[PDB]
Amino acid sequence: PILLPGQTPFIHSCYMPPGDQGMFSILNGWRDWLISHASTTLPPLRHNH
Amino acid sequence: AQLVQIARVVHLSIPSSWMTLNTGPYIHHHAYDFKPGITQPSAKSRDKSIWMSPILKLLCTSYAMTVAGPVRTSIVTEIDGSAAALSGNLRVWMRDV
Amino acid sequence: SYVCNVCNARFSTMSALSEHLRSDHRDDASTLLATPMINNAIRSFLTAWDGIRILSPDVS
Amino acid sequence: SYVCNVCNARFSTMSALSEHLRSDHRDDASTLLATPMINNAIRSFLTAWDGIRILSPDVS
Amino acid sequence: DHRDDASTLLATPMINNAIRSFLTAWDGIRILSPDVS
Amino acid sequence: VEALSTLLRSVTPLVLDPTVLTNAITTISESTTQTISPISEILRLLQPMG
Amino acid sequence: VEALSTLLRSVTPLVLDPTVLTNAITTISESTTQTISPISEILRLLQPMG
Ligand SMILES: [Zn+2]
Ligand SMILES: [Zn+2]
Repeated sequence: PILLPGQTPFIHSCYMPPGDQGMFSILNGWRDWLISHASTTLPPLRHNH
Repeated sequence: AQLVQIARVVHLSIPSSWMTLNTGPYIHHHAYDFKPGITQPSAKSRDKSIWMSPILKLLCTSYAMTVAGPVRTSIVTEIDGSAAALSGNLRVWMRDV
Repeated sequence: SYVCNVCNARFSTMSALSEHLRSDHRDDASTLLATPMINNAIRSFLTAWDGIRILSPDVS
Repeated sequence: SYVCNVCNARFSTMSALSEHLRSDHRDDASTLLATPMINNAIRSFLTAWDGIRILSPDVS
Repeated sequence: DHRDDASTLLATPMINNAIRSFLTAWDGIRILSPDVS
Repeated sequence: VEALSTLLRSVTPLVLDPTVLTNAITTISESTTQTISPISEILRLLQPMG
Repeated sequence: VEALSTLLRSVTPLVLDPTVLTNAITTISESTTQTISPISEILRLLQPMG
């Protein structure tokens, strides 16, 4: 991806692996922003994850 | 068995784009699955490390290769669940398929 | 301003909220005392013996 | 508009935000920010590069 | 707050599998009912 | 007997804390490679029937 | 007391580096199969407010 919401463009290298690995790596970097942002924007879910 | 040989058991493979790079030694002795001074003890793989460590190393190096810029050392810092729980679920899935 | 969802405190920057979420409503430190294979047994034991709970010094 | 999720300042363009991140938060370690860390890694990269030629200079 | 976060396999499957198979194999040896007897 | 038992419980300075026993037991280290762990065993036994 | 303490900290060649202790400690080898690692505990004791 070129730019994710909350990030800065052009931070992902072309050597990013396809498939689940690419997904995991992206989410791993994107983790904290997603968690914090979700808390502000949405009500909490009903039981722990 | 080699790192990739065992890691492929869960379909963790090397991207074709990497085939032109000398990734061997990095995966061997640069992707710390358990650095003593950094990792939380909850993530200690214990005896199953014989087949757990390659998986973690593959995940680590994949994330490191994802970001732009120079290659940096990759370190597992924490598993939300215990490493034992992770290994148990993996064994279940391995048995399922 | 940015807010929590558990204690619902408010923060002036998203970064401050993130670290709070990583520190307050996380797991306790006492969980790290032992292996999960024991901690589950410990939890079962305490739950089993909850009937021995000491009464408050008001009903007595 | 865009917000610097650390100092909570607002910016009209991603360019202005990026310049602010590179300039202001040059040494911060907040996980919400990536680019300062990479730039820091690059600085380490250069220092290693010095270690190379310092014991292997170039002759005419 | 928690519902099932403590749930895993909680015993060695190899032992249980060996035990379970053994009991099933020798299940035919079991006793007769007094009615049948 | 029940009435007297309740009275004794109502007025006494003694307090029972199961945690103290767990803390003492869990201080002991042992290999995780054994098939049988006594610590888990005793904790399972200690529980009250009924 | 605060005044003198700040004055002392202002002018002093002495430098306190917590890393040196952790490095000296963490590098000790140990078996990973034990249920209690003293290294983790002692780290957990002096780590708070580091
Ligand atoms: Zn909160
Ligand atoms: Zn800022």
